[PDB]
Amino acid sequence: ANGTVMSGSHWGVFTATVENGRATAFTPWEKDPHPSPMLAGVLDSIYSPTRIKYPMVRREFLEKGVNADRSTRGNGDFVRVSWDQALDLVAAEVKRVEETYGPEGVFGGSYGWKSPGRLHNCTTLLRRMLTLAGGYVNGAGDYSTGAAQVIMPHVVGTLEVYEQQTAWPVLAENTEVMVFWAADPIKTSQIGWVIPEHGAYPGLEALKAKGTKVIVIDPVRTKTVEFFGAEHITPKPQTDVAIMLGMAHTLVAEDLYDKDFIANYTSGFDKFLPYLDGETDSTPKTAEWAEGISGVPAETIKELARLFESKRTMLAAGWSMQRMHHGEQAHWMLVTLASMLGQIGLPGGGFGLSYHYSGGGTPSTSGPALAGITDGGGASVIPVARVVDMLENPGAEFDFNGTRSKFPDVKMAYWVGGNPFVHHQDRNRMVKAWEKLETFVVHDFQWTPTARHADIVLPATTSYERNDIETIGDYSNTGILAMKKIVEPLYEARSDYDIFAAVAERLGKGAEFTEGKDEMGWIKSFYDDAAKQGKAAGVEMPAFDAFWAEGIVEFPVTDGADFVRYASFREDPLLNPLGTPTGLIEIYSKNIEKMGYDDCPAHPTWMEPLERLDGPGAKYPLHIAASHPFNRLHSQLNGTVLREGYAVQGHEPCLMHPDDAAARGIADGDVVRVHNDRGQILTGVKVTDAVMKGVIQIYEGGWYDPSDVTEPGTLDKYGDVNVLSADIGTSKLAQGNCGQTVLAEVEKYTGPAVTLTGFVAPKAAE
Ligand SMILES: NC1=NC(=O)C2=N[C@H]3C(S)=C(S)[C@@H](COP(=O)(O)OP(=O)(O)OC[C@H]4O[C@@H](n5cnc6c(=O)[nH]c(N)nc65)[C@H](O)[C@@H]4O)O[C@H]3NC2=N1
Ligand SMILES: NC1=NC(=O)C2=N[C@H]3C(S)=C(S)[C@@H](COP(=O)(O)OP(=O)(O)OC[C@H]4O[C@@H](n5cnc6c(=O)[nH]c(N)nc65)[C@H](O)[C@@H]4O)O[C@H]3NC2=N1
Repeated sequence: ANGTVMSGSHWGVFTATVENGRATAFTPWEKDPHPSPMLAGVLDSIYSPTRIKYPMVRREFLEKGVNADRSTRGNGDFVRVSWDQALDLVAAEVKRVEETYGPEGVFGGSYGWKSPGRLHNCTTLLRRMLTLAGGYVNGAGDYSTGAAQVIMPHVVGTLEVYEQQTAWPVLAENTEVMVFWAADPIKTSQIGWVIPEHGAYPGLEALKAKGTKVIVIDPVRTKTVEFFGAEHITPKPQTDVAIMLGMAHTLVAEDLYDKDFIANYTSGFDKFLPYLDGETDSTPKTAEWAEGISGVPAETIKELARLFESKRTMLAAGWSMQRMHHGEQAHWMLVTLASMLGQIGLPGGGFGLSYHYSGGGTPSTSGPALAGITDGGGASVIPVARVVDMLENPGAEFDFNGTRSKFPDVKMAYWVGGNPFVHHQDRNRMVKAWEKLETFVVHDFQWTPTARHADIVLPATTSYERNDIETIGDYSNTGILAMKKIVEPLYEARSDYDIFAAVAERLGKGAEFTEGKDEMGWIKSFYDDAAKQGKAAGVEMPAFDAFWAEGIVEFPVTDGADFVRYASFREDPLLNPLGTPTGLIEIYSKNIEKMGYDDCPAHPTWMEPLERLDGPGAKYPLHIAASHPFNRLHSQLNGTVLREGYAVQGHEPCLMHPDDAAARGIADGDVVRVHNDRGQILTGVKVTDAVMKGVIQIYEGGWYDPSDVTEPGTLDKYGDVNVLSADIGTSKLAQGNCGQTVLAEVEKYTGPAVTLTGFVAPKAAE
């Protein structure tokens, strides 16, 4: 092959140059307003040294099965086998666990970002196969908004976090003050769950062009601060709820708040006020009290409050601040403050929880929705971040949103499209708990830490080696794209669909899994359903072969540019109620009161977390801002040429303030040891005043590279920040992860020299 083909990914729509059957360049779509620089690593990931070539079986597992020594998982001692031998083995283990232990013995949650595509959806295909096998245990919720997605339904009656926002053009005309609270939209808008349209960049440009006042509340001076030249407030991490309380107190004491919005559209403020004023605990939540906890000057807190009440203000909040202990309080308190300001439902005012993710706010079109392949459908479901608790405590009870259940006794886990050996918290705890599993099977196209720890590893293909169909724009529904095959499958890789169809055949359910269709048969069935709906809806669409030839169909915008969140509620609350018990915004919740949880009271409350910067009696001195990477999508693309632009002496970078480096005798470029009571990792330092003093930045997603897998607490040589995090729930209400509640110490490294081993394939898979 020679020529150009159009396809897409989590980073955008692109055109590939193909020279003699090798892809040589990926060029952005000409209609993409702001392409991501990561595209070059996407191309590289097809061919890099960590591409998985053949099916492999861990030697100890091949030789002894259930009696293998499970403490050597991760050491790289693999044996190459034929596909027929691998598929027979996988089918035999699925059958054995289902027959001996039941559906409760198989964990199939398989959390992960995978790749877009309606047919080649590896995690849905995994559940489709396991359902035909007898069943499995599944996961509930996600690692992004684990706390916020449970508390919003109790407060505003809807999910809220993954719903369309007041449109960007409406903000440009009406907003006077734009606040980015714990959000860095310049960094996080580069990717989409489905294909991204990068709709936030023109939206942010328009705010800057109109001269709107922008305020950023974040411990790091990010690209969003720089882009706008914004006013920047730097709180100590995990203290945002205290600042919010101090603002609320100020509005009450100066008699500025909207008493009519409070009286007519909310419920429970009378129960919250005594707490705010200090009647219940002798502690008035003043701006001065708030300064003592957060470090932000009391006069600044009062001035911000006054400004927000007197101008049309939009509170745009990100999700880092609820990915922490007691994380439910942050967005519950933000909605309470927004109710006191009284602008919810007005054009350009109120709050928004998705302006930093997947285009939220880009005007929606009138096109039809596209559907894909389905899954065919102790506890049968657990909160996703309780996976290690589950393995350590089979049969024990756990609390979750008002209900009590028991953990299932799992013996096998099957993971595709995810990297738990990078994404889950407390790596050393996790490594020890994984010994409880008899069998661990993984599919991926790259040799991640998760692939290196499996018993059986099967090489998948990338999206660039097959055909598929997907929507452009999670919220905008801009159009539908043909994700055309670019190169033939490499080495001995197969799509997840083909792997699962062959396992299903072996369990005698081959026809139920494929439904008699092939790749193009399935894709046309999804496209005809969307074209039929479109017709009902008056939206014209071509026939499938003609759509495939063009490669894309775009839809028209009708009234999408005028959408204003909460306008009909504001217009008449009795006629357009919220989904809560009272029909109003619940500041005090009687349902949460009845649950009786000590770590989630019935109104927003300041509570001390497990550990925080400058907390009374804190052991470690620095907070780690363990946030999302600028030049990776989580762990994706770490094993590519992009690593060279950011690694420091080959390690993952650590940003540190000049005063904190000087006290430790550390210089820019030094290799350092970052440690606490849970673990120890190596990173390379970059000295900068971009991080506030007392905070260090190490992004999540680095590929864990242990020195010796049989040594408890072994040093990670590359820089996986989850070796340092604690694995606990946000509270009994949501049970979300706390991946950003982390303190540690840093010292110059003085041990033996080290050789990095995570970016080349295991010797036997070469
Ligand atoms: N380039 C890129 N890479 C990705 O991996 C990526 N992941 C996607 C995913 S799945 C999601 S879930 C979203 C995540 O979007 P999310 O809002 O959770 O992003 P983070 O990078 O964890 O945090 C954003 C900001 O919060 C600041 N921050 C941290 N702690 C605090 C605090 O206590 N208080 C305050 N006020 N600020 C704090 C950080 O410094 C950071 O600038 O991004 C998505 N987009 C992504 N883009
Ligand atoms: N400390 C900390 N702070 C955080 O802010 C934080 N963020 C959390 C969040 S919000 C999330 S969403 C998780 C992300 O954790 P997640 O496991 O989703 O991360 P990825 O690096 O996207 O792993 C995706 C894997 O799927 C593989 N893959 C892609 N396409 C295919 C395919 O078609 N077939 C197969 N078989 N494999 C494929 C990729 O190669 C990659 O290895 O991290 C969480 N972890 C976090 N920890």
